[PDB]
Amino acid sequence: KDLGIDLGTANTLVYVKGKGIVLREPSVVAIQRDTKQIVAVGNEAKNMIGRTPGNIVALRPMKADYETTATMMKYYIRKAIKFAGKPYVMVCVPYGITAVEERAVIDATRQAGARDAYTIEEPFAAAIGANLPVWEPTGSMVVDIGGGTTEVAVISLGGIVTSQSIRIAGDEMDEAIIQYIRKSYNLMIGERTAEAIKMEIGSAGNPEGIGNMEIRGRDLLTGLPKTIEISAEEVAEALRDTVYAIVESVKNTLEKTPPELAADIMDRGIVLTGGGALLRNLDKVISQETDMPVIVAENPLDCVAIGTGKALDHIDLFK
Ligand SMILES: Nc1ncnc2c1ncn2[C@@H]1O[C@H](COP(=O)(O)OP(=O)(O)OP(=O)(O)O)[C@@H](O)[C@H]1O
Repeated sequence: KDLGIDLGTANTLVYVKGKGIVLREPSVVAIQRDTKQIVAVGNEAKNMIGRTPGNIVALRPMKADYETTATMMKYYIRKAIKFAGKPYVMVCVPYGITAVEERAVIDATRQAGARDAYTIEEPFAAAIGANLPVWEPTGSMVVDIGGGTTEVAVISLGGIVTSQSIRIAGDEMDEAIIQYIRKSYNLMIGERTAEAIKMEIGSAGNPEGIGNMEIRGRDLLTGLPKTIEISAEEVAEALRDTVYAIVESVKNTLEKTPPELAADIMDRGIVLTGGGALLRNLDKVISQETDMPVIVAENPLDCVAIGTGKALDHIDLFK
């Protein structure tokens, strides 16, 4: 029974042909500090972390190493198959991926127990998962904003016409908030607080009425913890350059798009997928700066994984 696997920078999802998303686990491993060997993956790692056995540290590999990939894929595949035979595995990969890296991904999935492994670029999977008409001779456009990358693509006739990837996404919005608070308040906050600010009062623009938030961090003069209040308006300033860079990759992908496909997209709209697509008003801001309709996909966190699974029905194209 064939599997689609989305090993995301923070979240891993496994799709099983005929069952849907059957596995939702963090992209994390636990490694024994001294032996440097992986001893748990995903939920087994997170729970081992909560048992606290010492001599063990958690890592986020997808934030790269062939054996880590193989070990993680072996866990997720074995965990997902609740067994009819060695599976055929569709592996979602970032659009940037090079040939040597793509073959390293296939070989490690084979090592993990796949009969054979195929890859699908993330924007293509997201477009399939967002129900864009990717097989028709008309233009479609998806912007997938994850934790590590923003991937923009124009799809037509079952393939990517043009596509761009930038390393400016969810994690970079967090960093922009950290850096803004550092410069403005001489206060250093951690990544957990930055993430919460982004989710609770973050916006791409027009932050009126979103509200304010009390946050805590380290005063950089005294080194002592300090509490301040930050506003939606400030957070939107903090995120301005990140948002501008996403807008610019959408524009730059359009400028590389043939004219008729560009016309189809202006008519049907751009679809935003991924967790970063939930930044408040990002759809409106991309719409305003490009003069195009922009909508956030239904089920934006699962589009990629569902698209990876639906690609199993078209295994011939990826073989
Ligand atoms: N409400 C929200 N507002 C803004 N960002 C959010 C929200 N919810 C989640 N995110 C962001 O979504 C990102 C993770 O999204 P997603 O699960 O699609 O990524 P991923 O698949 O793990 O990563 P990648 O696609 O880069 O491999 C994180 O940066 C997270 O902060």
